[PDB]
Amino acid sequence: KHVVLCVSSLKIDLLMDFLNEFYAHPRLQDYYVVILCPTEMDIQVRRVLQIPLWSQRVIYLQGSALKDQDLMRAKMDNGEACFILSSRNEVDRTAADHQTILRAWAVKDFAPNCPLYVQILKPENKFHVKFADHVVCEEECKYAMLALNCVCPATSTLITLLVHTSRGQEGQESPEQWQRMYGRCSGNEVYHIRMGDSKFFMEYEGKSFTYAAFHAHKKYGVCLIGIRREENKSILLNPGPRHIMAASDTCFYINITKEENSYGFKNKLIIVSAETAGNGLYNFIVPLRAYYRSRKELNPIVLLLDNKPEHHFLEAICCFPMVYYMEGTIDNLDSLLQCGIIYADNLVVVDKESEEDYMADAKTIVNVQTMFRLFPSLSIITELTHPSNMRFMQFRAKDSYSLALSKLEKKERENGSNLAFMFRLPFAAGRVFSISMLDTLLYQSFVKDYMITITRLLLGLDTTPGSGYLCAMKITEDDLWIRTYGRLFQKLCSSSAEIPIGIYRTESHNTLSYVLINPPPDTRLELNDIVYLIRSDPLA
Amino acid sequence: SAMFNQVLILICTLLCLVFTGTCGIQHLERAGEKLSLFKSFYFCIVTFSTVGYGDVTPKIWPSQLLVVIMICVALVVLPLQFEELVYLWMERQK
Repeated sequence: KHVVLCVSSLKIDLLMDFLNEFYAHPRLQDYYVVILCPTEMDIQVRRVLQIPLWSQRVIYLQGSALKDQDLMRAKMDNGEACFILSSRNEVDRTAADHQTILRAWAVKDFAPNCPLYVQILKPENKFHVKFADHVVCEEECKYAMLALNCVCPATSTLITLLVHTSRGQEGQESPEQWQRMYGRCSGNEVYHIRMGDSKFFMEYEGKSFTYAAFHAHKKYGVCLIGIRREENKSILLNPGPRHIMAASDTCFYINITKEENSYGFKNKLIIVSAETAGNGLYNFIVPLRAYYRSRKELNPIVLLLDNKPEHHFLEAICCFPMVYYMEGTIDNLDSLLQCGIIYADNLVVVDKESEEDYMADAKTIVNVQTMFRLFPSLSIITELTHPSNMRFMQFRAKDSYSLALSKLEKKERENGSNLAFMFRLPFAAGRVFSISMLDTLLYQSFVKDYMITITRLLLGLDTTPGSGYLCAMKITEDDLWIRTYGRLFQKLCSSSAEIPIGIYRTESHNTLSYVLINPPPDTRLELNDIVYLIRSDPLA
Repeated sequence: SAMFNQVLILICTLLCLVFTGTCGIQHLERAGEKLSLFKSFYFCIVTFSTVGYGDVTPKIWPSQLLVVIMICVALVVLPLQFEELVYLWMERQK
């Protein structure tokens, strides 16, 4: 029962969250977790192997992936799972790639049976391991998520909390009202039922895709997403109202628990900064002006980099309408003013710098913070690495909520630790997001094969012809013709085909924020609020 | 497995010494004052354990020396192997 994991440089982080994440599964816990690394253990991490619980469930060994001897040493053939991982923080982005993909070969070579899981930084290199079971592609998803953050707010936090397992352990703390409800719906998760019948499957065999998600909210509060035909094993998002269900067809759905167990311009502008251009941003821009998107509401976008745009970028981006070049980092008031940050709306920054660990995320925290104070009417987004530092973001001399959050997060991390990082103000605002937070996706994938593919289709990225786009709709005074969320759901999908998932809320102390995923459909709605719906009409 | 190897060497040596001790006391005291083998085992393991009760000991010119010689050799030989065992424990840690 030996599980394999390989990495170039371990750190408390990657390990920890893996571990804490990995044994979160009741089903598969007992395994020997195998660690392969060239360099010695640090004085910190080597301390977490000595703890009474993780001692004999974790095997650590010194060695590489290339030599055949040390592969033997791990008992690969016997081993039930093989994981390769990439270091995040490094001097060279382009080299790390080589390291990984290489490892992939050697492992595949050695034992071409076992599943194979791996991470890849640059999109360009995706092409090389297409042969592997499952592959998580960093940049494409990074830029994608953050990109969709410019249509609806807090795109990020939504997805993250989806892919994180919890019991609703965190909703019972009863400090307050919102948070009570906020955390409650955290444990919320996506699940797999297809086969036979169960509490939810039979209800409608013969009616459409739509009528299913209606009366699923009535009995249980489950809301399905998409049906894989048994034919091509292609996944669909929100099949149109024309599609039908069978007795054997795939149901993907969300619930809190598994079914079995219970030059001047016009519109708002957006400004992006990054270290270097790459095949990365080509995909940043895809979701912005797509097909489904209108030519009225487009958001012309300005690119601000440190280094001059490279040649390929030019041939790559000249297709689209509406973008330009401006240069300089985010330091100078002036370098930002030339662009019209004032006229503009949302701020996008993705940066980094090549001793202590969490620290290396500093260079950005700072540049940003200033902006919080320069423009109180302004909204911004950000990317760190270490999912510890989050709350260190937008902080005020005196806040009762913002400071009193500390005690609440500790009070979670001490009972049991999965998500310590939810409650924090800016995080729930979507103003914050991180890299290794989606990394969880990979670990969890081992138990769920529909977990990765589902994601891309949500964003942008992969479209097999039947599919749908994730869109949002503000709530206003004529929608208040509707009382609540359930009364909404049933008058919503009786006109067009759209399914809701979560919601969004705001109160005062500018102002605060929320995301509630699949709330019981009894819950009310204010004036300023937002909901995440899926709309598919590319194809009739 | 080096740990294993020296564990073996320790055991081997101990066994050897015990054997030499039995065989040592066997032919000598069997003359002047007769002693059973178990008495020998006792003495040997009483010598290498550094206990030294003294119920029965050599009273004869050569008999003491022989025991003594074996001990002196042993006392040098003893740590050589403990020293060895230590060396590996250091390797295992590394």
